[PDB]
Amino acid sequence: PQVQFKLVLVGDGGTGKTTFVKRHLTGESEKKYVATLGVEVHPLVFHTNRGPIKFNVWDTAGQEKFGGLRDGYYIQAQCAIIMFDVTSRVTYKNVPNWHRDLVRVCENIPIVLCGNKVDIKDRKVKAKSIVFHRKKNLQYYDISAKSNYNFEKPFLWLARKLIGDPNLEFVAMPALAPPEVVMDPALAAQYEHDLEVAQTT
Amino acid sequence: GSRFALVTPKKEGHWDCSICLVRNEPTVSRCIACQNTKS
Ligand SMILES: Nc1nc2c(ncn2[C@@H]2O[C@H](COP(=O)(O)OP(=O)(O)O)[C@@H](O)[C@H]2O)c(=O)[nH]1
Ligand SMILES: [Mg+2]
Ligand SMILES: [Zn+2]
Repeated sequence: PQVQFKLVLVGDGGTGKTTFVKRHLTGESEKKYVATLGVEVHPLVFHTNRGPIKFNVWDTAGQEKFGGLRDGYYIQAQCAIIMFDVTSRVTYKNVPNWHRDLVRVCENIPIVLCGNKVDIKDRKVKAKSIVFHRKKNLQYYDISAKSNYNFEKPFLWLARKLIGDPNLEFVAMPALAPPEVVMDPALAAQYEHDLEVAQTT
Repeated sequence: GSRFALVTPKKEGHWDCSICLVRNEPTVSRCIACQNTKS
C-alpha cells in the first residue's frame, strides 16, 4: 500500500532513455518485463520529506525506432518524460510528435522535457533553440544519463506537481550507478547559465 | 513533514497488476494497460 505513479519515458530511439532509467540501481534490480507490450517497468523509489514516492517508469524495448507506440503503453500514465539528444537536431524536431501522441491518450498529465547527452562537448541543440516547453506548460532540464547529471530533477519537479506541494524535497539522492563519464563542472555551469538567460528572453 | 505524511492509497477491490503495476478498478478482471488477467 504505497504511493506510486506510472511514468512513461518516450522519445526517439537512441536518445538515451534506457541508459537514463537504468542509473537507478534498485529500479534496475527490481524491474518487471511486460511481455504483451514489450516494456520494462522500473520501480524507482525516491525518499521525500513527506515519505517515499515510487515512479514506475515504462521503458520501451526499442519499438519507437520503427513506428508509434501502442495505446496500452500510454494507458493510465500519470506523468511523462520526453527525451531528445542534444547532439541530434532531428530528435528535438520530433519532440512535438511525441507530445501529441502523449496528450491524445493521457491529456494534460505533467510532462518534463529532457535534453540528454550534454556531457558531449560538440553540442548541436543549445539553450537558445529549446523553446517547445515554454509553449506547452512543460519543465525542461539538461541531463547526462552517463554522468548522472541532473538525474533527480525531472522526478522532483514531477513529484511536486503530482502531490501539489512546491516545498517537497528529496532527503537523499537514490543509489545510482557510478558515472561512466565526467560532467565538466564549468560546462554544466555555462549550460545552466545559458538556460537562465533564455528563460528571460 | 510528519504531520503531512503522504496518504496511503485506500483501495477496496482495486488491484495492482502484478505484471505492469497499473492500478485497476474492482469491476475489471483484466488489466486495461497490458491486458493480462488479474494475478
Ligand atoms: N556521451 C553520452 N552518451 C549516452 C548518454 N546516454 C546514452 N548514451 C548512449 O546513446 C546510445 C543509445 O542509448 P539508449 O539508452 O539505448 O537510447 P534509447 O534507444 O532511447 O533507449 C547508446 O550508445 C548510449 O551509450 C549520455 O548521457 N552521454
Ligand atoms: Mg531503449
Ligand atoms: Zn498490467
